[PDB]
Amino acid sequence: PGISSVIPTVLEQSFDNSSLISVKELLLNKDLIHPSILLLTSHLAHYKIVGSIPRCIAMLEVFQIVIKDYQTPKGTTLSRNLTSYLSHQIDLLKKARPLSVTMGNAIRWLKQEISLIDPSTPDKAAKKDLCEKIGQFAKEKIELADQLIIDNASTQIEESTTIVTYGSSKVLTELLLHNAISLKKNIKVIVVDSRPLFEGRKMAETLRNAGVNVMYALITSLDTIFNDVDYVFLGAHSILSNGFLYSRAGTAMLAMSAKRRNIPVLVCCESLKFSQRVQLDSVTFNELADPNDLVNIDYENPVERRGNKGALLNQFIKERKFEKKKLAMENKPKGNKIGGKKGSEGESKDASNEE
Amino acid sequence: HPNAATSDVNVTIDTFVAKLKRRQVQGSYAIALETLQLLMRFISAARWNHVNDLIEQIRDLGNSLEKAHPTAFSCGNVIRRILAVLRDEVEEDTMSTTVVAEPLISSMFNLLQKPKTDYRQVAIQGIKDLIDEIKNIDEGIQQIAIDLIHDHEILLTPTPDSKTVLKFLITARERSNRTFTVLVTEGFPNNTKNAHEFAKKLAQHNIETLVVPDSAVFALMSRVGKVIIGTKAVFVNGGTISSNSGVSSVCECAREFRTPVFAVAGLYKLSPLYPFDVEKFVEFGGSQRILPRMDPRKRLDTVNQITDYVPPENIDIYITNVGGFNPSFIYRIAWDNYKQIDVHL
Amino acid sequence: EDRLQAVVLTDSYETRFMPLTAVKPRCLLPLANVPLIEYTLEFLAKAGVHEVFLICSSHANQINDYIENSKWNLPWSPFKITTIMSPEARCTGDVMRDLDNRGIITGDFILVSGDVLTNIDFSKMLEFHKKMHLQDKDHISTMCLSKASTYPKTRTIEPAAFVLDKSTSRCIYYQDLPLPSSREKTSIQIDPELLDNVDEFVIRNDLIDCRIDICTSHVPLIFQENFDYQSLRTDFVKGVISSDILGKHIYAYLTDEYAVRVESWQTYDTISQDFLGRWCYPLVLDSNIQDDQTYSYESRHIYKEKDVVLAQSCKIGKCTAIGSGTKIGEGTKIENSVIGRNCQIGENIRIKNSFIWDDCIIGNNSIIDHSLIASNATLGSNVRLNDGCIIGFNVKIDDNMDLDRNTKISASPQDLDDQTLAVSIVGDKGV
Amino acid sequence: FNITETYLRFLEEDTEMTMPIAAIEALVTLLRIKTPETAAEMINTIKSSTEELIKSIPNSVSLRAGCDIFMRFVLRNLHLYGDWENCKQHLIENGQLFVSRAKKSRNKIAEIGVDFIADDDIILVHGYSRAVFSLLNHAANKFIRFRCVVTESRPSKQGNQLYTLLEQKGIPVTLIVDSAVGAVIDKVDKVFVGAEGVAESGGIINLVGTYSVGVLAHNARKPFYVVTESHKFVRMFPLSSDDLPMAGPPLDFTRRTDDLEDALRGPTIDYTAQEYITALITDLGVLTPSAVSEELIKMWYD
Repeated sequence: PGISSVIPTVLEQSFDNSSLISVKELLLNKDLIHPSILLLTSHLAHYKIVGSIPRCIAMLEVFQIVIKDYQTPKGTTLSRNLTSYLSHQIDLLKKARPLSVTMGNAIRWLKQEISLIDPSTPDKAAKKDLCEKIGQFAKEKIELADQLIIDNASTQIEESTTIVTYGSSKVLTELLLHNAISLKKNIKVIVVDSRPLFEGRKMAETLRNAGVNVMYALITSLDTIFNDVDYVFLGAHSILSNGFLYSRAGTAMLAMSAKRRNIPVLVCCESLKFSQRVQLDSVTFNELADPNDLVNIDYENPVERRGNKGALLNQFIKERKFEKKKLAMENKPKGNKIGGKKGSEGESKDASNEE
Repeated sequence: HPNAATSDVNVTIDTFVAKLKRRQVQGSYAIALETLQLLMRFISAARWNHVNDLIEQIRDLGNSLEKAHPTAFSCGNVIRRILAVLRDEVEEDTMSTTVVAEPLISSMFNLLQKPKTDYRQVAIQGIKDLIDEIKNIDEGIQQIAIDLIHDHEILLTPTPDSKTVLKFLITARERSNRTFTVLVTEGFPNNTKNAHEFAKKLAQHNIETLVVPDSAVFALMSRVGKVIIGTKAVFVNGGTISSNSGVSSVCECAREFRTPVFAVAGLYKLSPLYPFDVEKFVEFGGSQRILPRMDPRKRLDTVNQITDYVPPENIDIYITNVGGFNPSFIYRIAWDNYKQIDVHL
Repeated sequence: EDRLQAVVLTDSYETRFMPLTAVKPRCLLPLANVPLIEYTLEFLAKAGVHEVFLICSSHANQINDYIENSKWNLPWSPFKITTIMSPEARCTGDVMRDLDNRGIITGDFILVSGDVLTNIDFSKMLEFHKKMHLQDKDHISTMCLSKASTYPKTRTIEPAAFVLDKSTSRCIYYQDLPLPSSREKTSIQIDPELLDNVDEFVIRNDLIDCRIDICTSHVPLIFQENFDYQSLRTDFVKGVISSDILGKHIYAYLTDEYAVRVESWQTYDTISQDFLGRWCYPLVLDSNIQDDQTYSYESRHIYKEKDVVLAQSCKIGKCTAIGSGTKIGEGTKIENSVIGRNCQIGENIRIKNSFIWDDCIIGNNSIIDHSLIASNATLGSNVRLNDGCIIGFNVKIDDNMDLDRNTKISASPQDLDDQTLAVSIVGDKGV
Repeated sequence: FNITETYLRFLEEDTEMTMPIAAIEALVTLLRIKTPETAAEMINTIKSSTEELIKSIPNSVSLRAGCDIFMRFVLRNLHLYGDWENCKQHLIENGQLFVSRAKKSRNKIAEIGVDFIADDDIILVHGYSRAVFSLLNHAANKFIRFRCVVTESRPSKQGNQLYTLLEQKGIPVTLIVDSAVGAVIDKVDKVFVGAEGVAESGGIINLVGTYSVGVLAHNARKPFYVVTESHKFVRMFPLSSDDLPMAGPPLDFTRRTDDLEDALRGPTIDYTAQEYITALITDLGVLTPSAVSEELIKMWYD
């Protein structure tokens, strides 16, 4: 069935809103789960590349594989044990890593498609049309929509400009790659990074592989790099009903500085990224991770040192707690580039009612 | 003036110069102690008989010392401190050799009205008093500082590097009537090791320790009671140069959330110099500690800086051995210890 | 543990730098507007040297005069410099026998071939040398090594492969390979005499040579005994390993931090770019070691000394350094390039990845890309240069001149094209 | 037949019939001659004439916005798959009906937007618009007490023009310079501003000093107004504080001169963010912030 309860590190006096636990190394499980799910859960547990956008694309493709592998039983119909099996997938995904908003909209789309198709049509004729529709759905809402974001941003950015970024957002990597190659401008790109994940490092590496003038920096040193900077792009995860920017770690700090130092913040987003859940502070619902990623002393992810820190459980109160997903304040960002072209974050939910 | 005259008699000049340039000497407190012992050796060994020739020679020695190392403000201040102690006793001595000198208070306005002894012994004792002052600052801080922080209040701390601030925090935790939660920003490229030792010493005394990544500062600012700075050097306008990394953003984060900012310092740490530009005063770090491999470092031009500056717009109190002062007043505390001429050496 | 004497191998890698070393010596040349010897001497002072030796023969008078002017002739210095004068151009083995005949070597001495800039603390090295000397009696010399830039695909001049112990860190084999530049040889033959004595064999090519040595009193006696050995690495180390005297050991030291010996032009270019960057944390221009230096750090890795004069509306790049008493005209682009002290620069000049030493005048409307200029040499108007184009001393290039890739110019007024006098072989001129 | 020439003919005319509504009336006249039945022959030549109009523009935004609304209405005509003749006749007629709608909207606003000016309130007015002055005149017609402060706007000396047009009514005034405009926000009850354009975000496209007014008022906590006719909406999103469509200079720095000729150059059109506007007034009800964007989403259907 799975492993539940018994967690590493202290329960903590401050910040205990979410689960801090889960299965990394495979021991005691059901022998019916599709291995492509088991691969993705093992991926997302210790992932370095993904950040909101790519997670759903992989989740869709895994689902497409499952349907292609799905053969309808002779006794039980198509809508009998499928939805239970999908619920087992999501529960295993939840155990590995808390889901994104875009993942939820995908599940909601899939559950709508199950109800749409009645058990009367032949099995091979059904799944052939289904995967074709999902492919077209992923083409429209992601790939084509992404291209629409590309060209919307293209008109907005001035010739020969300096851009500071953060994260590992798929949309922005392709944005800057488009700027360097197709448009041919003088784009100075500065990338910032945190401690838990070297997301920006990977982005800078990929930008270097394209051949871009790249500076690479950290949160600690900003009042030096800014004093240069024009437009700041932020990797969206979810924009809520109010218009608060729920995104990764070192995002809000950058957002504040940019608002203070004249030239503002811009955000690229998808029409699938918007939710209806609302909050106002970072404490509300945080994506907490185990302090195992913060054990390492600088430089790289695997170093293995006999350093200063090591104990967490036996130590009399030593909460080395880090967070992953934060909230930028409402007023600070200015532009959102989506499927429906443009709109300020003050407007926010003009897409949720438009559907 | 060169070191050609002071070579066989005074050797320790050049060993301190060597300690600065290669950074063998560490922490402003230690730099001050060395310069004190330098001036101790200068008076004890030299022969002068004349006073004005002596003072101007000391001025040139201090000028060369600050040119040898720009981040050694504690070096520059200690010399300037003794210079003024000298100058007052000379002005007192000249009044007796000639023969109201007491208008109201101890003012300024040097642009208005015009103008053997135990002077050397006073110079000796003047060094001794400076040492004892640097030896005991904590006693003068704790009587002003441990009056401002309350129970169930959360304290966020950039710069865990300061020996001064940690010892101030431990004296407050000694009081069983006072309870506080400590958040500590890591300061990745430099402070990391020091921040981890800071978190260890807080757990050693059993104080609620919370280690914070430099990204998460915003994600907590709504919950923060107070902000405390472990500064290295304090200035005329109020502002501070602190012991490395992740302070400026934290102070910017505090001001936006209107969270109070505290600073713990000494008068020897306090400087009469003015920071007209941060560009000159701040020292930059080594990018080697960020990213490995040199063939990608052709394209990876990484930026890292040690010392961090805070403008006076953020901090509100500078609790010293004397007392608590506002940034809009700290200049007077400075002029009470250093003269106007004793700036441009 | 105290009292340490050092010997510096100068007059060693001359003419390895092809267009230069004609009038002035090898080590006089500036890396960052300051002589290469000064870096080495700073390394000596940080290590803790009490007595300094130097090997000068070719252009020895200019070396001796530079030491006279140096900061170490003055009495307060921790070390005193004594120069060894030998016959013109000889191998390292010949100098070793000369020094043993004179007999000044006491206990543990230091030998450095070439000039090396490193941020690595030597106090740790001395301790581990002494700890390993106390392990067994017949132990000889110490070698330094540092980790390379992941893959040494651009590094062709130093193809040294090292076989090392995991437990004792003893070197087993040294081998040079033409591999990527000349695809001819593939094979490497290793002696199987030390198979079960070591067991934990580790073969690496991903290590940079340093040629910095801590040596015992045995070394000069061995050189006189075996006078067939000319080199100190290629034949000597291999000779020591391959049962010359049974039971004798030599060290190999691994260090994570930056340590690169200067040898070639394109290695020199990388080290210089590393110095402009913050690779060598202590060794930075702003600290000022030569005392006359007044460099100040500016954000985005831009270095400026005191008395820097610059025209308005001019753009500066990344990892750049400009000397004192320097004037620049309008419309100038300075990107990843070093310009020396007292250098006057004209107008509308685009510079990328290039090099200019002290006291150089550049004519108006000229583009210079990844190419080097020596001291007291003048560039004319309309000058276009390509990658790896090294220009010699006092070379006056006249107006309207175009030069392609790797066009080296001679410093002495022999066999290669372009000389020192006006219109350098664009119309036959030159002595 | 020309469209730029028809717009140039309005010299001594203007007022009531607004600049964009005269450009829309010029668009309808060009449409009705060369057969509006063909959607291939006509719409492409309409697009070329708008492109020629944009190329002839020196410093105007609203003409580009007014074309869009026209286009939209034309496309919406035959949305019901109606007779290709009755739908055409309704399209040609909606040209004179469009200009007649500028009258009806002004009749609506001047009775709605007089409510904001309360009993005895000192007003500081900046950026002259036909809607804001129509509020000011029809409040004097309502016999209500209000004081007025003139701002010295510098595009083509607009402050003096505004001052003279206030004199022809019977309302006490005095000249205040835009430099000293900070020293007035304590004796002024409310600040009114007429717009040249309203953003997709909710910000404003305006004259030679309006952002400066917006910020100072935000500091002084005194209200900041936008009053206009509902046709000045473009699908425009100025990302930064200094980015706008221009035919002239985006801040030029000139060389050393002695005769004194090259000097004036400064940002003649400036943007202000959404936060600075307290209230907005149009004929489309009483609405301010996201309302503008909703309108634009409703039009563009995207």
